[PDB]
Amino acid sequence: PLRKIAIKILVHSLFSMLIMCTILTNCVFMTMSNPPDWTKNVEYTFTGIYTFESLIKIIARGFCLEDFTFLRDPWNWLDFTVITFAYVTEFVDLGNVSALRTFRVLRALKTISVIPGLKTIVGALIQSVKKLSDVMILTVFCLSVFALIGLQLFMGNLRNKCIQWPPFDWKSYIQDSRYHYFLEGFLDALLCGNSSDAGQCPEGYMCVKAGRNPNYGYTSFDTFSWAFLSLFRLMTQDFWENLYQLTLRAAGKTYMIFFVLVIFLGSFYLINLILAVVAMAYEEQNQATLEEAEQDCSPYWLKVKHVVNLVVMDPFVDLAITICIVLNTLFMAMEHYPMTDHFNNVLTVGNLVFTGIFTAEMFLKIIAMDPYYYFQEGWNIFDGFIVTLSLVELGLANVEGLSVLRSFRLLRVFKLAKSWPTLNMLIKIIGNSVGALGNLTLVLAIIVFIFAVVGMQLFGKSYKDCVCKIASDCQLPRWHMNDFFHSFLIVFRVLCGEWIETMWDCMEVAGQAMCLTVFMMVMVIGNLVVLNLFLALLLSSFSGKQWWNLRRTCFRIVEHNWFETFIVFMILLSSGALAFEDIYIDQRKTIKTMLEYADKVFTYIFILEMLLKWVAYGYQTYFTNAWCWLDFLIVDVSLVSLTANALGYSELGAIKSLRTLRALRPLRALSRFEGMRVVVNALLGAIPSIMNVLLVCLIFWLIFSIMGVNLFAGKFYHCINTTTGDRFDIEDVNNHTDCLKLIERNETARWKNVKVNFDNVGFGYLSLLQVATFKGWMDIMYAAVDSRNVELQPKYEESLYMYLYFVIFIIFGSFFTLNLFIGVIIDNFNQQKKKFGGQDIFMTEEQKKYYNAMKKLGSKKPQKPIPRPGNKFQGMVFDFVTRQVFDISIMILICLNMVTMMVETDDQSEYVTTILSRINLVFIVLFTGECVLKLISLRHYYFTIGWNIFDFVVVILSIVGMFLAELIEKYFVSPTLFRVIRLARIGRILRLIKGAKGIRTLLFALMMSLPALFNIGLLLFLVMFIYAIFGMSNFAYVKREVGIDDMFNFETFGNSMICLFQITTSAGWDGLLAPILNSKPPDCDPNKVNPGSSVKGDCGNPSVGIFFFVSYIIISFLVVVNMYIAVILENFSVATEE
Amino acid sequence: TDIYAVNGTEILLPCTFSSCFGFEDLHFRWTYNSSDAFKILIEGTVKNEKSDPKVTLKDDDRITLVGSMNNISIVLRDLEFSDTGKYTCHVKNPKENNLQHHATIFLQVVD
Ligand SMILES: COCC(CCO[C@H]1CC[C@@]2(C)C(=CC[C@H]3[C@@H]4C[C@@H]5O[C@]6(CC[C@@H](C)CO6)[C@@H](C)[C@@H]5[C@@]4(C)CC[C@@H]32)C1)COC
Ligand SMILES: *[C@@H]1O[C@H](CO)[C@@H](O)[C@H](O)[C@H]1NC(C)=O
Ligand SMILES: *[C@@H]1O[C@H](CO)[C@@H](O)[C@H](O)[C@H]1NC(C)=O
Ligand SMILES: *[C@@H]1O[C@H](CO)[C@@H](O)[C@H](O)[C@H]1NC(C)=O
Ligand SMILES: *[C@@H]1O[C@H](CO)[C@@H](O)[C@H](O)[C@H]1NC(C)=O
Repeated sequence: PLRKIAIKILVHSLFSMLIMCTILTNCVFMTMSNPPDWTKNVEYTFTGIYTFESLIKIIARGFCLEDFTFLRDPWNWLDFTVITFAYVTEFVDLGNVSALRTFRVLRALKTISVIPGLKTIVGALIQSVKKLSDVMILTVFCLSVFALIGLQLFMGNLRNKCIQWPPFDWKSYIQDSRYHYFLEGFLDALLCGNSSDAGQCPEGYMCVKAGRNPNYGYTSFDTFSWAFLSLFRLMTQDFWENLYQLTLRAAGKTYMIFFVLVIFLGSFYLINLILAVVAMAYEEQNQATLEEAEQDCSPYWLKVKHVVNLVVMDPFVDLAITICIVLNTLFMAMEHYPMTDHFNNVLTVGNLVFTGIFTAEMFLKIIAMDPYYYFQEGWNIFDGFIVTLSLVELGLANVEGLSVLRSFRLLRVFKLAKSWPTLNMLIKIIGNSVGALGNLTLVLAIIVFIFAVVGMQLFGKSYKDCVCKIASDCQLPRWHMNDFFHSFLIVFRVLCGEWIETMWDCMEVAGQAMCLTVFMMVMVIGNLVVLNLFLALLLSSFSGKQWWNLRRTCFRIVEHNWFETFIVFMILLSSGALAFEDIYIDQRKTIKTMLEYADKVFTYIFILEMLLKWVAYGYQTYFTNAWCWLDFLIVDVSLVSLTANALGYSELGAIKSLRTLRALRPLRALSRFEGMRVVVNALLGAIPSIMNVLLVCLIFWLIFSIMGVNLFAGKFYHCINTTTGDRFDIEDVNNHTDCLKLIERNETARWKNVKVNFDNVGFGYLSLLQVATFKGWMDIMYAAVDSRNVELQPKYEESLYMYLYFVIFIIFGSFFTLNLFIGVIIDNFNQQKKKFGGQDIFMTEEQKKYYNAMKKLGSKKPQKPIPRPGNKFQGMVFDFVTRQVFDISIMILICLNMVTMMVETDDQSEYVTTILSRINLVFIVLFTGECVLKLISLRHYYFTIGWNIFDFVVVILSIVGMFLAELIEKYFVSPTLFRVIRLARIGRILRLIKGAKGIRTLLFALMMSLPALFNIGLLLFLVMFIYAIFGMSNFAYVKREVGIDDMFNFETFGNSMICLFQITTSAGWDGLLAPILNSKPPDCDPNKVNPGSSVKGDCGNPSVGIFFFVSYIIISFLVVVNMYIAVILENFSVATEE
Repeated sequence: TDIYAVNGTEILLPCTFSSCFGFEDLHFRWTYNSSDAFKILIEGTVKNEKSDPKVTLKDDDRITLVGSMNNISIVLRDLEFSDTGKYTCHVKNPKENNLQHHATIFLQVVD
């Protein structure tokens, strides 16, 4: 009766399903922004349902007064909390203004409770997060050390502005930001610098450090905490190029060494270690799970189907189907924008013909297997779906913007999965996504929903109540959290890695602490779940007396030791002689002619060496070597230009472009150094599988490219008034004819294109690369979301939901394709490492033996290196100082010194500076006492282990650094040199690695990965050199648009190498390609007298620019993936071997 | 919301605004609406967030500004039954192209 009824309903699936549907419906309700009146009483019913649930539960676990009710389950705590808050808020007042509304989304976390199969997933996520302790300690230590470095170096440098002059006075004429230079609508106060190789300034604009900071005041290298924020954003390479530029524009180009260091240390090694530890945990997790699991109608219908059945099984008819699919692919891939009906006719006719033959083959083949006796293979169902939908969309011709059904015929390309096995692998993974890994991606979707509503409740009203703080026309920005869709788009962006540009706008409108906590929690939890899902899909899918006498002599010559060394010396010098071809080369006349003579001397000596190789080797032994062919090709290209400049064909359409073929000259060093030859062999040994998979990725991107051509490619055009680069509203101009009505009225409206669009399938392949690399997708999406209609003016967010197209692509074509690529890479590298039988590729033949001796240097420990100080007061001193208490006290002391080093701050008083200098002097004296005393307790060696040696070194350096602090005020003075020399005290902080046994192991794995990364770094440097000379020959005169300015361009070798290093991480290449894609007026001026040269024209060729940048993106991507693997395969072999 | 006051007494009708980052040249207006009448009761300007309101129109001598928060509340004294009706405070920020209408107060004067 009383308790009987209660306990029965509780454990029935019907009640659980009821609660689950209520939970989901309430999830869908909380999605709204301003729920109307009735929604209220809906929430009342929801509270009543949850009350009845908890009532059943308490009557079940606490019936007839037994001492308490249901409390051991952590989720029951959550349920109790939410119902408590619900019926505590019901009480009339809990603040009025209301801040507790965010707490209600906790009822949407109750999902994880009932969804059968999610508690294990969350508990297994936590178990994978447990392993990251030491790596977190390491990454915060390194972030702090480098933050101190950037603090001391760039102390207040980020405030450097460019003040003008006026028409007793100070500290009020350096503010107001009206006397500062604003570079044409940038709202940020262009930076400057006193030093040379720093940011220059216009006429009458001196450099004085005075103002807020870059961005909004959140970017600076003073007040430690901000340096930690900035170096954390540098760790994730999140718009890091902007720091790199703003810093080199204020502190000087020579500080790019610090950025190379930061990047290569933090942005690479920390991420590699995080990923290796997460993967290590995941791998053993599944290994343990496996191990634990280890212990007259019908008669005549048959008569007519008789003959048709005995037609289609034997011939190549379902191969004709294959070729028909492949040809329909090409027919639908020939679509573009313009087109002349003499082409659209062929298009529609071929489309109808293909639809026809396919549905005919369907209706014929269907009666050979009996309907119902035909819908059993799986592929037949899909074929039927396609054919049906094709026939349906055919005779409709009404869908306004819903013409997507023209792309539903594109799915039939998946029918190739019958023969094509790698596309079958891709389908396998994209289906496992919702299969064995359906609950984990459900957890991920829940988390994205929770975050998208949490941010929308916390910060939602603020984005509208203080718009004018982040705005120009007091309207919502492109990304915000006012409603659920944009709030979900921001969480997705943050999951993509772009978490800072919106974090500034969050903090500016809703308080620093609240946005910091939410955004850090988001970019930690969500990225951890995404990485766990990635690894889950990955690790489960693949689970003559003189004639002969002279040959001897020249053979002795070519194999002599001096000859190859002299030839590689000549190669290095002839390669260096290319770097001096700046714009100023026509302004020297003393090095120009010497370089001209050297260009011929090198050509002749490289001809003589090729002739000697011919003679001493013979054509058969010569032409069967790849490297000799590579070398002979370059000497051939040089000979062509030499005969051209010697016979009389001086300047032509070809010989002028053959001088740029000299840029390939550095390739002659690849066959000389083992470091680059080994890497080239390792890439050429694994390129075929990469090709095989690239085919699948290219077809899968062709699908999305045709989709984008169908949805876009004609709506990216817009008229802007050229005076300000603005957008012509729909109230003013509606479409093409109105803008051509304006231009005819002698107005200034530009009917302009985006220049990175979907107009063809080629431009589609390029837009998709920017969207999949997350560099440049902003303008693409702002033009695609405003895509009103072809030939119609685009309006601000009218076709708003097209964001889902790019979201779907970023999922499929970027997550899953990369998963497949990593899988096949693991497979082929496994096969490789198995065939070699040996180990450690990417290493030369002498680096391997130096690697072997360090592997022994890593596994050992000292034993009693301390006889005694015999018999003196030194005996009791040794008794006192050797103990563990003194060793741990010194570490606490070093930690305290690190704390008093964190208190430094730009623009502090003299009082604070004085007391800080004094306490640092006391610390120096205390550590000096430490060491000198330690020299009396161990006064026979003191110098066995390297740690006390490093202490000796840092103590000496600190004593020096303090001893000349008075030399700066009496002899040779330089402040920028003082900032650099004072950095020697940070070496004291580096003694913290002595005791934390475990962070030392990771740095030892670093030491292990150094020699294998050195070779790849040399090869990347060589590729960077070649591309730098190519850009300095081609791109060195382009217009100075968004991406190329007076500081970062291709004019000299310096600027070119610092732009190439920026692109090396694929960062900001969309802005560098943006000026090159210009071709003709009214964009450029192809006839420009531009000084210091005979060359004329102010922008480059789009074809060569696209080839350059895409070629470099792909090559650098391959090179950095092999660096990633060279770090990870060593990370694995040190944690499995311990 | 609603508000009940006794004939012959006084009543404070509240209006507070807040600004996330201050303002310049704010304009305000209180209105009265009944079934057959509309009145502009008081209008004024506030130069910035550090200034007191300046009244530029007052059409009833029984109305006074309360004085300062970001406050343009008014007190209406010597209430009569004909004062029953709807009172609304409107705040305009020309520079932000912003206009806020605060919730209408229905004042019921009673015997
Ligand atoms: C099956 O047995 C093989 C076993 C090791 C197999 O475990 C693998 C688990 C995944 C893991 C950690 C492995 C190697 C490359 C790793 C990738 C390098 C890529 O680098 C990135 C970063 C840079 C971007 C350009 C894209 O690629 C990451 C996304 C990619 C990456 C971090 C994803 C995770 C990969 C090892 C060997 O045992 C001795
Ligand atoms: C730059 O130089 C000017 C004068 O040459 C000086 O007044 C100013 O303080 C300097 N600023 C910095 C940051 O060096
Ligand atoms: C373009 O903008 C300028 C100033 O921003 C404006 O004066 C001009 O009228 C605009 N173009 C047209 C066609 O109105
Ligand atoms: C463009 O819009 C105007 C608006 O009235 C209309 O008259 C005109 O026909 C439209 N032209 C096209 C090609 O859409
Ligand atoms: C507009 O420009 C054309 C050519 O630049 C010129 O001939 C014409 O006089 C100008 N004015 C008008 C009203 O067409």
